[PDB]
Amino acid sequence: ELEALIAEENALRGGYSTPQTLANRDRCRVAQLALLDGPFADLGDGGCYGDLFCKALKTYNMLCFGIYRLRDAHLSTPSQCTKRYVITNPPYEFELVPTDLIFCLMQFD
Amino acid sequence: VSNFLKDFLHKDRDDVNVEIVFLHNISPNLELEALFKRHFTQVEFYQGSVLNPHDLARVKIESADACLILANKYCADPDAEDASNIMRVISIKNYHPKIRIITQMLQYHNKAHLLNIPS
Amino acid sequence: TLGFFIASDAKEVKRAFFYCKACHDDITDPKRIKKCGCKRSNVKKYDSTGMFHWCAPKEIEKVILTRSEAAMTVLSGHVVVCIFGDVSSALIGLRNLVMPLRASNFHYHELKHIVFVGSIEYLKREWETLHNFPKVSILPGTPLSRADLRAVNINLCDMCVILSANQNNIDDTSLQDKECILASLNIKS
Amino acid sequence: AMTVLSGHVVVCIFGDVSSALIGLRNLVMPLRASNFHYHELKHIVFVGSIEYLKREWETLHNFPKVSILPGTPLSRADLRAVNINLCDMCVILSANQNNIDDTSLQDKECILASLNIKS
Repeated sequence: ELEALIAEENALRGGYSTPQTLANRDRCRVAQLALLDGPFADLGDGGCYGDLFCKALKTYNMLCFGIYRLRDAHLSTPSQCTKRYVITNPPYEFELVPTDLIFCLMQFD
Repeated sequence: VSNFLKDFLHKDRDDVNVEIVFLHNISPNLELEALFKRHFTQVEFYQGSVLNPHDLARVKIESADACLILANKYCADPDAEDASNIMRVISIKNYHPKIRIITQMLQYHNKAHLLNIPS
Repeated sequence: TLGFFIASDAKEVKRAFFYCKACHDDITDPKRIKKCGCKRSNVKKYDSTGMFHWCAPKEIEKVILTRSEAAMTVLSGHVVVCIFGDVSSALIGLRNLVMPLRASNFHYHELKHIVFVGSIEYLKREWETLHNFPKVSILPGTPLSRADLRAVNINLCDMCVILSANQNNIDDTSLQDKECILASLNIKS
Repeated sequence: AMTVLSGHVVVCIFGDVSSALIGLRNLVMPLRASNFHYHELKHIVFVGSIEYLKREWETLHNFPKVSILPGTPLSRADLRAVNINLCDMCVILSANQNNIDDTSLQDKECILASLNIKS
């Protein structure tokens, strides 16, 4: 429908706001949450991915979606790199570390 | 190439045991065939880029005293061949980070991009 | 209905509709799962669809700003977008970058401010498709010019997007991408 | 969009400034042919680049009722504003016949427009 409305004049025009309008901005956005200030700071270290999945979904309805793990985390010696790689769909065996930036789909309050 | 070959492979050098390996994607014309035939014992040409690391594997770039990147005296835009030579320096240092590279630039304000590279 | 599943194999998702409380209430093994045992205040806020932040269509001299003017305003959290676009160079369609970054699923304070950095005489050729969005900025410089990046507060900034507008001119293949790699390294230094 | 002007005839032009001439004058003469009464005439509205039509308007500037719409025939809002639905036959003419890619691709703009009007 918005393809049609952009197709009418090659512009994104708009108008007023209705209770039909503000009910339409209830989609689910993409975001990236820390593991320090959050609710599961306890589950921050040594927590399995599955528990984080359920304790995040049953509480905030945030679909846990992937783990954006720092590269020099499995190494013993402390490095200074901040480049982090991406792990998609981690199973139960995947130990969590506190310095991650978990990909999740967040709802809208 | 001719001036460089004339003042490099000169009669009055001391102990030249060094075999120049050109690498360039455009096949040469007949004049360069006649020039490379004159220096048969010291010069080898090869066709291919210096961006495909397979092509760098063909010229044995991993072990070489140094790699020299030439540049055109003229062009439509100096930032074309300046940044292209910076790209070639990036590629050659990405393959083997312990090689001496003696390059050319066409401006001065484009030479600061060579201090950009950590290697 | 349909569901869109992330799996590791097609036989893992052939499983996904073989379920019954009775048939599959208490099985924790996936191989065990696979049984076919089932018997069976009127300010314009958003657009017409109400799915994007829509401001009033403004003039390009409003959202133009010099080097020192952006150096005055600290604007951390923002997102810069570099453009290597000449006037004769082909279109990109930067509008499709601004729409899902102004997607009305975000709050108004929650938004990320976009600062384009590049030729103003390119961005004027595409600004008629971007002139509806709430907060946006143009910096008429060059992404290779490091002083604009000092003035754009790149260090205190979100991910910076480098996009090569002149993909049209193609010398060799890799040399086409030379500007982007050269910029990224310069930002890193 | 203000003036309702039904019965009229629109003429689409895909003409760039550098594109070759068409000679739209030879369209207006037999459509202004004085065998018609003055109220009987069909009003012509060209739709296209104004910076093309200025290059041919010195041959059309003598005729009674005519109009220019500085838009694009692919832009559907101009056709909404041109009252195409309440209109006589609409002429699509490709000014840039000069550039020729392949053969059929030369006619791509005309076919694309006609279909867009139909939708």
